[PDB]
Amino acid sequence: SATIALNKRARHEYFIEEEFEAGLALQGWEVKSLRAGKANISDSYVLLRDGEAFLFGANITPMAVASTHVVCDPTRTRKLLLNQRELDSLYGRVNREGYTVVALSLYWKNAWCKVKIGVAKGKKQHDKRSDIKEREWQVDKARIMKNAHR
Amino acid sequence: AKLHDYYKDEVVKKLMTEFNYNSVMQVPRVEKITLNMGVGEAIADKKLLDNAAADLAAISGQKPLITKARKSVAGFKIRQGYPIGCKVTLRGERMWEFFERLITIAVPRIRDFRGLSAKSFDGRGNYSMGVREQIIFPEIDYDKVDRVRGLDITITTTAKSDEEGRALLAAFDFPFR
Amino acid sequence: PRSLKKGPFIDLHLLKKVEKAVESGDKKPLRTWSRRSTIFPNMIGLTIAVHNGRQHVPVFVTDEMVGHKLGEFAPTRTYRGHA
Amino acid sequence: MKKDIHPKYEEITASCSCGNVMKIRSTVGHDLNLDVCSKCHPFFTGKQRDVATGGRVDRFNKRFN
RNA sequence: GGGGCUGAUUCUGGAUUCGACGGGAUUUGCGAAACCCAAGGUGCAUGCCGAGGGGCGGUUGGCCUCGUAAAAAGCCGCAAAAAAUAGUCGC
RNA sequence: CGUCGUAGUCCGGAUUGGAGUCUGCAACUCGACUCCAUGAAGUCGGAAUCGCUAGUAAUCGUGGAUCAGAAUGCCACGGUG
Ligand SMILES: [Mg+2]
Ligand SMILES: [Zn+2]
Repeated sequence: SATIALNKRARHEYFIEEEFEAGLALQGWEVKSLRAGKANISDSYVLLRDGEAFLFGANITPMAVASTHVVCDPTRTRKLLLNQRELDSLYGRVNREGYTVVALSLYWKNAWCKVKIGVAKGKKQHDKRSDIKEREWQVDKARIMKNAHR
Repeated sequence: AKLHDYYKDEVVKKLMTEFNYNSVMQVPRVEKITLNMGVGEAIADKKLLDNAAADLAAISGQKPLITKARKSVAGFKIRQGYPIGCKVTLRGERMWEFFERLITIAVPRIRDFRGLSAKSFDGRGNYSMGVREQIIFPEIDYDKVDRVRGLDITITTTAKSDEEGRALLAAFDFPFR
Repeated sequence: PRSLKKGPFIDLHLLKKVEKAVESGDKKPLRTWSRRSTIFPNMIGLTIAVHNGRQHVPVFVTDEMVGHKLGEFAPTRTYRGHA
Repeated sequence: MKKDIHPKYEEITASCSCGNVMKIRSTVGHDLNLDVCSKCHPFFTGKQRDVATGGRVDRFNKRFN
């Protein structure tokens, strides 16, 4: 419905623990491009400086140059609007060993863009094997049980 | 009108002997007292205006006049002809009664009442001054009001300057600093 | 607590200083470093700057503190809310 | 004045904690029986120094000093 | 070189991005830094030349100290150079 | 034996103001005991989850070391079963 460019690869590439429905803060010519304008949310992650967890990786194509005064930067760091009450998770459980929180998807909420955030961590190519093995094994167990019980 | 005549018999003499006047009609006289209560939040809730009017009637028995908007500023999102606030005016007997009641119980009140501001004259000396809430008056019940409705009360006088108004209020025993 | 017959625990020096203050009639604060000392009725009417390591916090001792320790009026932690 | 639209107007005694008796007429309804007033407020009726004090000796200097 | 349609989540003239980030930094208690101005203490303090200053040098010359003039000591720079990056990813 | 009768209960004993006591030069931070007084929560508790196969589960009390005192922690002991 109101869904926009989403990053479903990061869901398989990470272990999503908790999610944040926090909003995004962006300048002109970009929110219009969210409707149509080729926004891409690849390589998305938070870049906490002090309390400024900007989303760094996103390429939103500028569709016009009619205002040829401001310099266009598709790789701009977008600000994020999150409650200070729930921002404690981000200044907390991020820098342990490898914890990250990445942008899973971006959609519309009554003419305002909301980017879904999620706390996760890497898999080192050995957790992926275990996940695939378990996903296949549950299916195989169900199939063999059904075949045996006819 | 007891305080009215009691203090009018002496302010005439004191001011006449102080300011070196030549007639009795040129002394600063209290024309009226004008008190309003801005309830501009009544845009969404009209019951606030009704409650403010009831509180004003309880403070001084009368019917508040609803002063509708005239310019309809967009900053506050108002439209002309809509109820925004309510005012009232007391003249003569009612003016003196309100003056007496207001000063007498408002002297012992909320926060460190070390007198009132001496620089609250509106250019000519009509002494507009504000009171924070309506629980000041024993007229208003303490634990029955929904909100607080203060009053920006102006003591509309005939004063030609600010020092004359100060002298008149001091004769009327005003809490000056 | 202490035995009723043992007596209070005012300091050798603190007593000398308060006696000096009371017959000299000086309004300057008297700084004290003791923290487990009790209170005597003769200090009523004097300002005592008691030391807890951070600042010499002042106490304008009333006529309503004799039978306790003067240190109850000066905490040592710094906290008036998590946020 | 208009008809019976304006509210109550009856004499009420403005008796405070101290010795003040008044014959105010207002709309509070019942008798005032109010509290500390301007005639007994520390603004000008004395008590310019008597606003706060260092306690008052009670049963503290008992059983040991 | 010209016209015509879109630059409008309403094409519905009234959107608290719910949230962080500037605002009179409007508001209620309050610490001389959210400040602050003749009296109890009675000591050698105010303008006085000052004295060059914490490990080192300097501050609007009266921000430290005095009593017959000085060690300067309350702040900045030399200093505290470790600030330099989500995750997965050659040994 | 009596007694209470299904109730925030004569259940439940915590927080509170004050009182002394043990104790160690000193219990405002920071002891424990006491008894008069307010008498909280809580009324078998989701998903989950742990321990036990016999004198053991489960209940009741006592004992021991640390240490001026400051055990629901620790280590032991038996009764019921
Ligand atoms: Mg010991
Ligand atoms: Zn009174």
